Amino acid sequence: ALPLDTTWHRPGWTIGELEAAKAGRTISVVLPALNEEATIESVIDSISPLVDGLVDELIVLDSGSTDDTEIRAIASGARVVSREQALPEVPVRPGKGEALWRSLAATSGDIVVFIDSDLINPHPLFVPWLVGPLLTGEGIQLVKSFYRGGRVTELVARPLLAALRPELGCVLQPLSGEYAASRELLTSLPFAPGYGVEIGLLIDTFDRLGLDAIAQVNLGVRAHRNRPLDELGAMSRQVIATLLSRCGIPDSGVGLTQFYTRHTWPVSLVDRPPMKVMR
Amino acid sequence: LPLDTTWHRPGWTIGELEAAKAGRTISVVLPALNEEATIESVIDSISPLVDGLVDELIVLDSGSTDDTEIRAIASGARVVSREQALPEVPVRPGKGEALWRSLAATSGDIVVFIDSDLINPHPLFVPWLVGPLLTGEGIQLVKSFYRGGGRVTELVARPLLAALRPELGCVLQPLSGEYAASRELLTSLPFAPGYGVEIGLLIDTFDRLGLDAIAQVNLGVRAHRNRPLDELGAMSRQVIATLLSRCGIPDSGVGLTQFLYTRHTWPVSLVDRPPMKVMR
Repeated sequence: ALPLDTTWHRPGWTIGELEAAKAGRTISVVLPALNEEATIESVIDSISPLVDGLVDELIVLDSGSTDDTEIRAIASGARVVSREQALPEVPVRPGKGEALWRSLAATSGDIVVFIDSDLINPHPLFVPWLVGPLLTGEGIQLVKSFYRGGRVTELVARPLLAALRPELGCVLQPLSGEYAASRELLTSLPFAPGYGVEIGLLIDTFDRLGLDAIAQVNLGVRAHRNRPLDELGAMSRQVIATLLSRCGIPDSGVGLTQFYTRHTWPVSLVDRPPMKVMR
Repeated sequence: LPLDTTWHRPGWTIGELEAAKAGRTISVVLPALNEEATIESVIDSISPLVDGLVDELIVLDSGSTDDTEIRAIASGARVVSREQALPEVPVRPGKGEALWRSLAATSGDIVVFIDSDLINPHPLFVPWLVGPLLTGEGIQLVKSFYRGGGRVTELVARPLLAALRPELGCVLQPLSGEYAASRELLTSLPFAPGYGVEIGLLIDTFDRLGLDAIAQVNLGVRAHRNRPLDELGAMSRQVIATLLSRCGIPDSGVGLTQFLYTRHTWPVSLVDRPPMKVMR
């Protein structure tokens, strides 16, 4: 009923069937983490039984955590890669997008899966449900997830998409941190800084390959640490900055100011280049 | 701040303000669509100013189907429907439409707008707003700020303004439903449809008169009917549409679609009403 390949109910494929359809292709799973000690262990544990089987590689991309994120991740048997270790030749910039970009240099899988580490009790079939359309179907190179309340999603991302890219209006969770894509697509696209990375990869994939290369899959219900409104303001600002860039609209580059005292949050207009150029 | 900003409770008294009017009249307009639960409290906070500082107080009924009108009448307020405000012109849906038509239903040199979904508003709202207009000079538009917490404001309006109109970054509540302005300014500006009217009047006033003509005043704390996220999504879409329009950016005109799992599409409008002057 939608111009977008959409799996509404729990996918039929089994872990056995999916591993067969791989056909020589490898699968890397990346968990981006910045101070996520309370939830990181549950996330890793839900994925690690797939290692050496369906999943060939599982790493945690530590974005400079100061809490017990690393030591707990190690204690769960996961390989922990810092931003520095992922790409030592290049100095580190702040932001989520930076970590996700660098993670491409720390993995070698033909298919890369991204899962947020702030998930509260994630289902162990998340990764299989994501690589589904990539392994079975053809033409698909990007699989987004949807669930369930996403204030930035429902008030900023989706209304802005409706205004400037109405073709992507059928995407339920454009800012979803849970998605999978081929290395071919990811290393060919630029990576938006900060929280712009999700909405940036979506629009850029659409512009390059059209809706036919994009699929979305239901993962049920999601629970995560709900953030204070001020953090969401900065997050929203970066989403707007990235989205405007992809639509040929000049952004002021001026960070969002909040007041009763004044503080200004950083915003970045600088994308990282496609990972291919770092060959 | 480069914007005339009153941070603490204004010093003026009802007596002083009423004096500084100098022949000028003041109209207060309450736009209302199904607000029976809160309309009475709002009117009551203003009605003691009637025949004094406030010369005119009307409720602009935007087609309410509940007991909004009868409760408003029982509170001594004049109730004007969209049809009655301007009978020559057929009625369009939306808040902006009502606010536009209200200019034809009032005769004050200064027009004050107050949302009727306020939960127990302070009775000094109207005096605190007409302050900079009556005493100071150069000011023709006074916005309010206060204290959820303005989810559409903090996630959509203010970040979008920072991106496309950073000069207006000093406005704390650009989507504030509580503001006052001169009839000259209001009748000279176009009116954005739906919930776009607030952000539209701000940017249009800025473009025409600059920051010097705009002031903002602290009103303390505000409480109003908290709406479901789906309504705010549609609200955000209209705010975006209006804001993009004022920045020379083509809007798709496609309404926001939501999947709650069935599909429903909310209306969006790119059609402004012309300045009220053209209806002279």
